[PDB]
Amino acid sequence: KKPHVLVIPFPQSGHMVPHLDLTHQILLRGATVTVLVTPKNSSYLDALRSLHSPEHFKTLILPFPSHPCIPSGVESLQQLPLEAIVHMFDALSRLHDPLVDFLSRQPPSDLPDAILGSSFLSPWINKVADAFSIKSISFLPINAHSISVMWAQEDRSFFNDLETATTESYGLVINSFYDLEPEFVETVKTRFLNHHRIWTVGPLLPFKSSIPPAKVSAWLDSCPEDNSVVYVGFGSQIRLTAEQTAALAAALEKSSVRFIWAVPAGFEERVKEKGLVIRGWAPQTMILEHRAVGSYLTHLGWGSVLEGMVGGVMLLAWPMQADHFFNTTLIVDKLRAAVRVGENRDSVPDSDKLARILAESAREDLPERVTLMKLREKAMEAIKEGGSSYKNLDELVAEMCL
Ligand SMILES: O=c1c(O)c(-c2ccc(O)c(O)c2)oc2cc(O)cc(O)c12
Repeated sequence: KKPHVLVIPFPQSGHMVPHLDLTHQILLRGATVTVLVTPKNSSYLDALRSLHSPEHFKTLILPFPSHPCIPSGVESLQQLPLEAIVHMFDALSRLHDPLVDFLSRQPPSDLPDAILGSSFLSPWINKVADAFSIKSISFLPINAHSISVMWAQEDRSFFNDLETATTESYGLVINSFYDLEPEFVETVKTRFLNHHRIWTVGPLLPFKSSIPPAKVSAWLDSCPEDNSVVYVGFGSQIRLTAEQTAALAAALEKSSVRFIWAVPAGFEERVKEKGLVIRGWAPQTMILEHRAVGSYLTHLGWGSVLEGMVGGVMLLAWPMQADHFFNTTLIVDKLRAAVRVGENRDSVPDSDKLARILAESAREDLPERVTLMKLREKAMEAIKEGGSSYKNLDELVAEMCL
């Protein structure tokens, strides 16, 4: 009654983390999965390997194809700039043969009932899925507003093939909920999916280095009032530059509000202690869920959009690349549930007035937050039982057996 799924995550945070958050839901619903990864991408699957026994959860590690345009020993896009994705595509394209090989050396009672790979790797995964007559289901961590804008592009490339392949797969899973953007879910379903199969599953919630995760919780607890502090983070993988940061550090100081800000390193005077600074990894989910945070200053990634939404925080947009502008269009303009605080991928706001209206989001009852809360109620209803996404998780597992 339960399927065997072969998942193929795309090696970058934005794709990788929700992709695995999805494989948890597949397994929670009784499936057994095999995750194909590359040697240094194995750490990702550590937590998932713990929560599920070796009978139901299996790992297929293949050596990363060597590439002249990737520096040696790099296997994910955390490290390269975003413009270097097209070589990560060709590199992993070469993973095709070993997968084909591995699957052929298999008894047909071990061959999976469906492949759940990233849509970015659909071009060759779809070629595998056909050869072995397995259903290819694609995964994207972006909302359907972005997909509808992207697929409708006339010049799509170098993204064209993955968009065509995604359009030709069995169906497509995305990390959104239906009531948020039904117009665009149906756009994609009718206009860009040959078999009109689309599963909305979000918000894919996650399951459970410079400053420990516990000492930061004591810090936050040491702050009433509730929603006092602003969390400022652009994380993996968009990095800043030294002139831009001094504009932000200046904007942060003039505001006189408590903050946290995860990343000389810059600025040179850390010493004004209403806000804390974390080098490297930070426990974002726990920070944002915490009562004391009321605002997120984010590049407006979709994963951050849903994190911030679930965490019930004021969303301050500074879109820079990838889908950030599609999200800005949807969430700030079309939905008036955020507020745009930086213009451009290389914008600088004048620190002084940026400090002004960021502090005005320590009010914090700006009607942006009230708009986003009603959005969150609908997202929560979406994932709890009977909701669009929940029911979609069920039908997706159900359909892989077919
Ligand atoms: O929509 C996306 C997009 O346009 C690009 C992109 C943008 C500018 C470039 O110069 C480039 O090479 C790629 O990347 C992405 C990477 C993701 O993980 C998700 C996305 O949705 C996009």
